Amino acid sequence: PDEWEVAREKITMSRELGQGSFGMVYEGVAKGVVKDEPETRVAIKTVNEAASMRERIEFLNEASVMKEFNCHHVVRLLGVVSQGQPTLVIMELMTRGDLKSYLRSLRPEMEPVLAPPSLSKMIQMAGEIADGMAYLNANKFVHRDLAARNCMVAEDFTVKIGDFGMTRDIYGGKGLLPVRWMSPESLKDGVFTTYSDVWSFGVVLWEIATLAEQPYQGLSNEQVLRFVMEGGLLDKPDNCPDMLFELMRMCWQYNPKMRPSFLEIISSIKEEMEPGFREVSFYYSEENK
Ligand SMILES: COc1cc2c(nc1OC)c(-c1cc3c(Cl)ccnc3[nH]1)cn2C
Repeated sequence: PDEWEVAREKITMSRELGQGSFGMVYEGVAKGVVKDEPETRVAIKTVNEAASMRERIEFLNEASVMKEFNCHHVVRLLGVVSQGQPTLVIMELMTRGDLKSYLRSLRPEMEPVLAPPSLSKMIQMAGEIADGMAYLNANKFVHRDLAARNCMVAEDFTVKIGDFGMTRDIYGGKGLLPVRWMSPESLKDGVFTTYSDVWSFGVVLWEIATLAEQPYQGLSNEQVLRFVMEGGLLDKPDNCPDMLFELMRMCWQYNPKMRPSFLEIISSIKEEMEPGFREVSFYYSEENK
């Protein structure tokens, strides 16, 4: 505890956003949580009164992890409020919701105001996710669960990595395993490396290219388990840019050592990102330069 903690009176909840894992996430304003900013619009993660514990510790610790992180492409944590009423945490507001939800919305099936992404807007999207992964791995971190559902999208369309439920250190489990996003080795030996995160990135890229469709439709997790351990692979989406699919296949090399690194992935596309990347991105930063 200590330090990150901030006054409960400095956080006022405006309206509700949506039910979250632990509790209904809200949107509000925080007093003095950002330099040069009197007030800041934020997202309030709360927990239900139900789990008076045996989880409230789990909650605050997932946020404790975020403390270590500080990147443009990784949702920023702007304070926690442990000791007190509803144990909550406040962080950088991502008005547009998770990438999976945002992508689902672009599909015509649910008629609009935004057209599907463009091969360009997809690279920018891939590259942003990758920068954040590149940074996470750089600080000796593994996500273990990288998927569209755990990426947030900001009003200005910036995509960042905003969920660290399974994110542990390179060094029970109430809930299903992200079978469909898991590498072969992860599925086989319970192994998790930066390399597996990459394998998952690939799946994320597939999600983008199919607008967050279900990976391996028809197959059950078990079947996926098998299928993938035998070298199985998802097909090339309909109308997928040759470029994008190539990047997928690269992330799915069976051999964990043959797959590219996040830094490597960024470099293969840096020439196609949007100008402003060169500044804000961790990649071109001096903390890796
Ligand atoms: C109704 O469903 C939802 C709609 C949402 C959000 N969440 C929902 O469900 C949880 C968020 C959102 C969640 C969140 C978090 Cl956890 C941390 C930081 N920023 C965040 N923004 C924005 N919209 C529009």
